Amino acid sequence: MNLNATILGQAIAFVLFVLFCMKYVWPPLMAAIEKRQKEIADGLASAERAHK
Amino acid sequence: MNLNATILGQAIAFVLFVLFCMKYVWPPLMAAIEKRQKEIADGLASAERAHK
Amino acid sequence: NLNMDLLYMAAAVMMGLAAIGAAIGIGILGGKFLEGAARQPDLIPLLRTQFFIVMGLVDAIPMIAVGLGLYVMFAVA
Amino acid sequence: NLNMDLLYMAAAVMMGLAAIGAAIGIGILGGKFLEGAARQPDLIPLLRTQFFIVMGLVDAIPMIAVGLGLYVMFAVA
Amino acid sequence: NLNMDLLYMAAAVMMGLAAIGAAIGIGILGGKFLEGAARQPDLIPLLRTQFFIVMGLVDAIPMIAVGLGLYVMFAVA
Amino acid sequence: NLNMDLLYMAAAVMMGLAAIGAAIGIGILGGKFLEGAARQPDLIPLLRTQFFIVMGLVDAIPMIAVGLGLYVMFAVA
Amino acid sequence: NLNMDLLYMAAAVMMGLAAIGAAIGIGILGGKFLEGAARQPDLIPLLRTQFFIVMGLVDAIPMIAVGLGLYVMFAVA
Amino acid sequence: NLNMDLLYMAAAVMMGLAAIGAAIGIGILGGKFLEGAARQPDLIPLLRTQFFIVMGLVDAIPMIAVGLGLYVMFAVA
Amino acid sequence: NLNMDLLYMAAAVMMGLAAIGAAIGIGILGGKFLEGAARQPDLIPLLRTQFFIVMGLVDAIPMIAVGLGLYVMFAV
Amino acid sequence: NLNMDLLYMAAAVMMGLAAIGAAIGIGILGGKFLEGAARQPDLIPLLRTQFFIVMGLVDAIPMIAVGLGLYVMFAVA
Amino acid sequence: NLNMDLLYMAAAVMMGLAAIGAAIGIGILGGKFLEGAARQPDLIPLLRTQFFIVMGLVDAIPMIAVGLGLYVMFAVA
Amino acid sequence: NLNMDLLYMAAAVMMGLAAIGAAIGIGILGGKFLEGAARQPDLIPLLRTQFFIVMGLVDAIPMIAVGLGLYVMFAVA
Amino acid sequence: TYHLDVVSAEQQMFSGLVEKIQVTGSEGELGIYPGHAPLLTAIKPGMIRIVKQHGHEEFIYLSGGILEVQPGNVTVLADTAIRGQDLDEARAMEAKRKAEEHISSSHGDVDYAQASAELAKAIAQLRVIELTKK
Amino acid sequence: ENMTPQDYIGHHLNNLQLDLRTFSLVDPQNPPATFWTINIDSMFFSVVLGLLFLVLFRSVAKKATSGVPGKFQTAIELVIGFVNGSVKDMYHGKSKLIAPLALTIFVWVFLMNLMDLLPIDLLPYIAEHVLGLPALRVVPSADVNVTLSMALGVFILILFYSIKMKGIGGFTKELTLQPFNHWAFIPVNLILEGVSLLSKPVSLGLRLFGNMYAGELIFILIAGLLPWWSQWILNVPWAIFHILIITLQAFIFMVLTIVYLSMASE
Repeated sequence: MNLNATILGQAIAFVLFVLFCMKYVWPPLMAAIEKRQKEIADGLASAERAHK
Repeated sequence: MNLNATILGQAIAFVLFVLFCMKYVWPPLMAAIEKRQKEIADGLASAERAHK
Repeated sequence: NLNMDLLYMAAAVMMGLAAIGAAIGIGILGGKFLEGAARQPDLIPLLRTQFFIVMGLVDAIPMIAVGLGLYVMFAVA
Repeated sequence: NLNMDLLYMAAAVMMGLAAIGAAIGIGILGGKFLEGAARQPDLIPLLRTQFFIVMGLVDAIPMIAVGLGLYVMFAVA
Repeated sequence: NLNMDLLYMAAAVMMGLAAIGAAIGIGILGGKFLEGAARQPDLIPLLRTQFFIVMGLVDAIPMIAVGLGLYVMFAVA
Repeated sequence: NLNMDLLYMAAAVMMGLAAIGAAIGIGILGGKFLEGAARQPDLIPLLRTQFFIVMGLVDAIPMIAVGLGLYVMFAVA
Repeated sequence: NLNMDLLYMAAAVMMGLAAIGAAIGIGILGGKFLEGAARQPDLIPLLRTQFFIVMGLVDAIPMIAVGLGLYVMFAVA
Repeated sequence: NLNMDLLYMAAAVMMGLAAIGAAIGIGILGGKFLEGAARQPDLIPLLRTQFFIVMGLVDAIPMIAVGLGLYVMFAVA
Repeated sequence: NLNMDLLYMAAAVMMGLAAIGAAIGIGILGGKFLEGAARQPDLIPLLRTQFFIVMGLVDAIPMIAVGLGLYVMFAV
Repeated sequence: NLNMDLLYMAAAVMMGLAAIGAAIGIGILGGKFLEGAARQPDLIPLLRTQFFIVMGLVDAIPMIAVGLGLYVMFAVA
Repeated sequence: NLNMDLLYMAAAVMMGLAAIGAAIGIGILGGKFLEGAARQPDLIPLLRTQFFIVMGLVDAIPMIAVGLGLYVMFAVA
Repeated sequence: NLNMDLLYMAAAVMMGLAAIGAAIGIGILGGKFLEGAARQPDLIPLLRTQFFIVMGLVDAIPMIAVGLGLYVMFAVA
Repeated sequence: TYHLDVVSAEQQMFSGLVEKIQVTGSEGELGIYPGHAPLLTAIKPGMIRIVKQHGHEEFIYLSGGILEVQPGNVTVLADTAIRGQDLDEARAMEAKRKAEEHISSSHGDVDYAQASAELAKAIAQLRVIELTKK
Repeated sequence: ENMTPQDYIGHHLNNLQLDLRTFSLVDPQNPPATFWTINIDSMFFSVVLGLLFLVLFRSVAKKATSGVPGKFQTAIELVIGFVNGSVKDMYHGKSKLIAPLALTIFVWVFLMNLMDLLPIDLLPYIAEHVLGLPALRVVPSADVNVTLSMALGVFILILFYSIKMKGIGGFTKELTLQPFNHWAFIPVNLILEGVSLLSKPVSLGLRLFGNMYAGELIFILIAGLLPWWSQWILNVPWAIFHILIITLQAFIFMVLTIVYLSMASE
């Protein structure tokens, strides 16, 4: 359709949401999940240690 | 063509679309979220039961 | 008259031939997916992820042909 | 007058080519579902789900071609 | 000439390509039914109901083309 | 006036194409019947009954096309 | 004059496509007979029976086309 | 002159399309004979007798078209 | 005039579709020879004989269209 | 200036025929990959590499036809 | 004049139909070789000799068509 | 003038049909390689050698059609 | 030519060099040659034709088995096999009597799966006893 | 109101644009001609949908507990686990970019496609009558410029990863030497590998545009052509189908981005 400068303004909007998502959103979410996965694994290890 | 009439037909077509979301689409997501809180509850509760 | 007429004709040949290409090429590919689903059903979530890779390449070339068909109607008029 | 009178011929080309593409591609795809349904009949409600997934990918380019054909006859001609 | 005779030629292209598409798509699909029905001769009521589920979709898009071809000959021309 | 020569051409396109679809679609479907009667000759009257259920669908769209082609040539032309 | 001349072009497309329909559809069906005869040579008199049953359905439409192609060429001419 | 220059195009459609039908139909049919002779060489003479029976059915309609394509081109000119 | 370019076009449709017909019917036919050859290798001389028997049938119509394609082209 | 009108028609037949060849070629090529993955799923990253090496040859000629046809449509027209 | 443009058009359709027929005809034949070499590489020297004995007759007619396309384009011009 | 209209279209049909034959022929020939790479790993480099021998013969006639469509486009028109 | 070994858990049924054999298979009867296709398969109820040097056939019943033809030493393994003159034409005609009686005396699906095998054993006997006359 | 059905289809296919010279809300009767006429509707709805993505996920990421999650928190970690699981499948490098890039592409392109399901006149009516803007269409991904803006954005990442993870020495060998190997074929290979490089992002944008533009055009046609009593029998079966399209087109732009950035370096 109409060839337009919206391609350039949207490239600023795209980059800024990936920088803020990369720093702020993604490290804290993955921390919270993986910390829970470790708690479950430490539960497995604790059962084996009890019977030993 | 009158345009208010087309918005009426769009209302009928939206109501019927919602009801398909409600009749079949609504269960899969709320089942998955509820089966992820049963999954994460039983993962954590088994770790607590290993502490006991 | 017949300049703007023939532009709609050129989009019909372009979008029609792309509609055969996309439809047939996924028909063949998706039937081979379903026979691997039938043979090893617990493996479907692996093959399905392979089908979407392959299937995306199949349509990529029919979908620039359809996109230019809509360009010739809607932009070129 | 020839300008609109040929557009019905443009729509005929576009939506006829889409009909051969979509019917053959779903016929191939559906044949691999029924043979999957004969090898694993306990399995049909799983495999038929997968059939409606990929059938949705086969029809996507034909259904817009048919839609644009109807548009050419009723909105343009 | 040019008004009436092209509308029959448009109808011929619509209702001929639908004849190619609706016939061969049911031959491909229908042969996998009869081979399944030979391997699993107790399944045939289960496979024919699957065949009717799949057969509806294959015919459905050609039926647009057959009905609209009847419209172009009788209603338009 | 010249117009009447295109009406034989339009029935020619319509009736030849429905002779492609009704001949090959029964060829594909009919060969799978024979293959199932070679391997499983205790099934021949059942497979031959199911073949007539599915063969009725294959030629339906070709039977409309051949009826309209005979109407175009003899009745209209 | 074209009311003579186009009628030979109108018959050529009827007896071209009738010849592609009847020749490919018998080759598909007839080849399925030939593998079944090689695997199950005791059954050849049975399968030949069923081949001639099914073969006459494949030819039902291509002999409408070729009989009208002969009629268009010689009777209307 | 103006009359004859299109009767070489009515001949070219009959003998192009009957040459595709007759060749590919015999290629399908003849390849299935060479399969069965690789299963059972002692039946290479038996299957050969079935091949010439079936092959006469296959190229009967293509020879009505190759005849009338030679009639048109050398007797109507 | 217009008469000659339409003859060169009509020879091109006969002698092209004979090229589809003689090509694909011998791929279908000769591929079944090769798997039969890979299957019964000592029989290759026996199977090759039948391949020429049937090859004469496959080529039979495509050589009518090539003989008329050269006639329409050069002899009229 | 009539010249522009055919050039969009000339671009349409390049990109329509490219989309047929490049979609059905990758459909045949990729469906054989998916049965190879259905057989040997730990090989999949080995067969992906061969599929990407072979898929670049299928798309040699068609990405030229989409290349020059999209040229024709903008640069020349 | 107009005759030369239609002679370039005639040589283009003649060499294009030759290019389809000769390249799909050797891709079938060679795919059967590569499977029978995959079955047993000891017969690579033996099949690859039958391959060329057969592939000569595949290319028999397409090089008459290419030989006359080159003649039209360079010597009828 | 009239020359470039038809001479683009003649190149377009030449490189369009070449885009069919080289894509379909390398699709069939390449998919048989990939079942042989899945079926016989340890032989990928030996089969790849055979695939490049056979691929040079499939691309022969389609590359003459490309080279003369490049000639018609950028030399003759 | 090639050497054929035929065995069952009860006996060695044949062993020696042979010129050609025609053998029951999974989809249908199959013809063998020196350097024939190197193939292993299951076999249907049937028989084997043993054409030896100077062209002398003999006929062995193969009620059930698995085979291998890849090496120059080929092999049939038989779950049951009977030598062509220990069986008789009269014995196979009696086999027809049992199969046809049990067809009349079978009425479900599970018993038809056995009565179908009892029929197949009779039909394969009725085949080899006619071939035995050559 | 003399809306003819053709004119109704016309005005709906006309976005609201603003000139970098006049700053003026153009209307469908006459389109001005310059490059600098931003499509107001697309930018505003795109950032509004991208803001709503970030405001929802931050309102959970700032609080998320490794106990049993709440019923909202569980919906967010389902999508995080789905995105992480698909990246983990098809990417082995250490890069901190690919995982959040894949998340934002999935959830943003999904939210953009979701606009197409709303009744075709609801937001365009309110903007003309209540506000007074001359035109609207509300699906951001149903316009080329944003879909190419994301596809060129992925292109520049394909170049950055291919230069970084293998250097100009390695990138110049793969561009010239494959697929035909010998240095005699180099002049051809730069066209084939060059066009194959360029086709990867061209396929990304035009795959998403062509689905979403022709999807909205069907809702414009059913509303434009068929009388109200009859629209629901053609609109309801299409919206149920287009829920499948909006999800899979979001999923395919994610997956092919990962695959192109992953196979770029390794």
